[PDB]
Amino acid sequence: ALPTIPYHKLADLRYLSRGASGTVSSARHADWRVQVAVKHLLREAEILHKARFSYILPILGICNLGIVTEYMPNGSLNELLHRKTEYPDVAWPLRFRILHEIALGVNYLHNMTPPLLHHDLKTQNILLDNEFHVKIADFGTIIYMPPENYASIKHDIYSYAVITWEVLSRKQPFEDVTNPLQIMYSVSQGHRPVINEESLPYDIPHRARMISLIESGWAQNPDERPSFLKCLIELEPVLRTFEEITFLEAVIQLK
Amino acid sequence: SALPTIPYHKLADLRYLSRGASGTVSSARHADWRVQVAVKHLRKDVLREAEILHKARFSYILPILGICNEPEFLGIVTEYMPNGSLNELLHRKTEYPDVAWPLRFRILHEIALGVNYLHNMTPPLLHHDLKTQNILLDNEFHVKIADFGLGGTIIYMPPENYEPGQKSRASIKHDIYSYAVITWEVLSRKQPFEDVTNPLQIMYSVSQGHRPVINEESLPYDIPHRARMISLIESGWAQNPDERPSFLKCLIELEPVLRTFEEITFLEAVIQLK
Ligand SMILES: CS(=O)(=O)c1cccc(Nc2nccc(-c3sc(N4CCOCC4)nc3-c3cccc(NS(=O)(=O)c4c(F)cccc4F)c3)n2)c1
Ligand SMILES: CS(=O)(=O)c1cccc(Nc2nccc(-c3sc(N4CCOCC4)nc3-c3cccc(NS(=O)(=O)c4c(F)cccc4F)c3)n2)c1
Repeated sequence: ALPTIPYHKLADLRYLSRGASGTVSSARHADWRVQVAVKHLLREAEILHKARFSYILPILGICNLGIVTEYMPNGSLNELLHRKTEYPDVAWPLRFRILHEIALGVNYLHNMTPPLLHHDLKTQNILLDNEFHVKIADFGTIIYMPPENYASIKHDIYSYAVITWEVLSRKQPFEDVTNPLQIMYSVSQGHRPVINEESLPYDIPHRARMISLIESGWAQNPDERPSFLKCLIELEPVLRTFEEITFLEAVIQLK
Repeated sequence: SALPTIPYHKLADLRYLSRGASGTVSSARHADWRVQVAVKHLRKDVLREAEILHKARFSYILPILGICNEPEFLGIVTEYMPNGSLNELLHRKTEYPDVAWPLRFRILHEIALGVNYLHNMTPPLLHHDLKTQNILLDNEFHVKIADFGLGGTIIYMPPENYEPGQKSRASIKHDIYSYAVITWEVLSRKQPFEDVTNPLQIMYSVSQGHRPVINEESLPYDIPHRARMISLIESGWAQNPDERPSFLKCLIELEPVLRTFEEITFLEAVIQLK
């Protein structure tokens, strides 16, 4: 049973971001005494109360039309990666925890009955909680879209491989390509964000393995791309090489 | 709004945590989800209780991840809280010599935010067994309330519940009494009614009017906002249920005390435990 929130309970309302999916605004719940987020514009809402896991954005209720969720104080992964002035240093332990937690969230979705596929994964909708843990949300840009999409369980892995490339480089994929149709043409032809020392330096922990994960993930042939299970099996040994305190020290470095 | 069914064999690396009245608690890993979980080993009565608790969608309430519906055993699968309970933080002074005031106040504010949410549900969800053993701590030491009262300690029980019935079990002012004892225990790192040898003796002292010692040895003068804290404690552990405040009035009181602490001080407090 999904609770019903009356619009008058959502005080201090302030727009966060717009979008085709709906307009998103922050607000403070008068009775709960916490910040929430509301998305203006019912059957799919219950389908998203079934999508309940540690790395999926938690839905708190329904406005009778808006969807109330938790407020992610640290915005999106896009901001963290590309606001190099606010964040000049983003340590590897945290970048690897983000990548691990994205794969966990997507894997849970794919493991539902029926398998729920996101099909719109992008750094913009990889949200960050107060401790910089990932919450997947938002079930214009094409840099994350597989070429065959210009209905497939191999869509999200393509998006994931691009996001991984971006997390590890802090570069905008197809940086020098202004026209999105020119990106779409280079991708249809099997060209991908560049892998070299300028984009992906040698100082990256487990560099070779990450490269092979990225390259297999963004493969032209959908069937040659891994499942999130194979991809999580590859990631588990990498994450084990980081001591718990290094993630905490990585976050404190951002504050 | 569906609660998934988890096949017991999908749970790898099972390891015993604690045996309690409610059942046995173990830490496992879901082979499909690739995450550690906690499984509480305890049919139609249980699936209804699980859905009642499944309604609680709040940051400071322990999330239920699924039910283990085996013909042999019946289990509840929740998120695994890696830092155990508030009790271990408070009393394992060897493992945790220093527990900074910002973390202590963050814990109390989240306990109060958790309970208030439950009391605000329709119909209200009353805990009625709040104790420091069932306030669990996540990886970043944020609170998750667990072990709802559908051989344990009496030290958080209001005197009027001692001989229970219709009024005591439907009482709103039970949870706030337990909160005042937790608050007192949090600021002191002292076992309430430590000196008293018998839990039965504790029961007499309380029913008469005695409470754990609000002095200098227990509560130092260095305690931030010592005044408003001692006020709140005393008000919440009042003999007259009517004289106890709501969790909302308790939050309103707490909020400015929390604004006093800079964000980074909570992070520093955690690095200090770890
Ligand atoms: C400027 S920003 O928008 O990046 C930003 C800055 C600072 C803070 C936040 N905080 C925040 N907190 C909670 C949610 C959100 C956002 S941001 C966003 N934007 C989306 C597009 O890119 C810009 C960010 N979409 C949401 C959002 C809000 C509610 C629901 C959903 N997605 S969903 O509809 O699929 C959904 C449910 F309805 C229910 C349960 C889970 C679930 F995923 C998203 N942002 C934000
Ligand atoms: C030694 S310890 O048990 O304190 C310990 C040490 C290290 C780690 C953990 N981790 C952990 N993680 C999650 C839950 C739990 C515990 S500890 C505990 N103990 C009982 C109290 O005494 C201490 C140990 N009870 C639980 C517990 C497990 C599942 C459910 C519940 N509560 S509930 O059944 O009321 C329930 C639901 F069924 C569904 C949703 C919410 C909900 F609360 C509790 N422990 C633990």
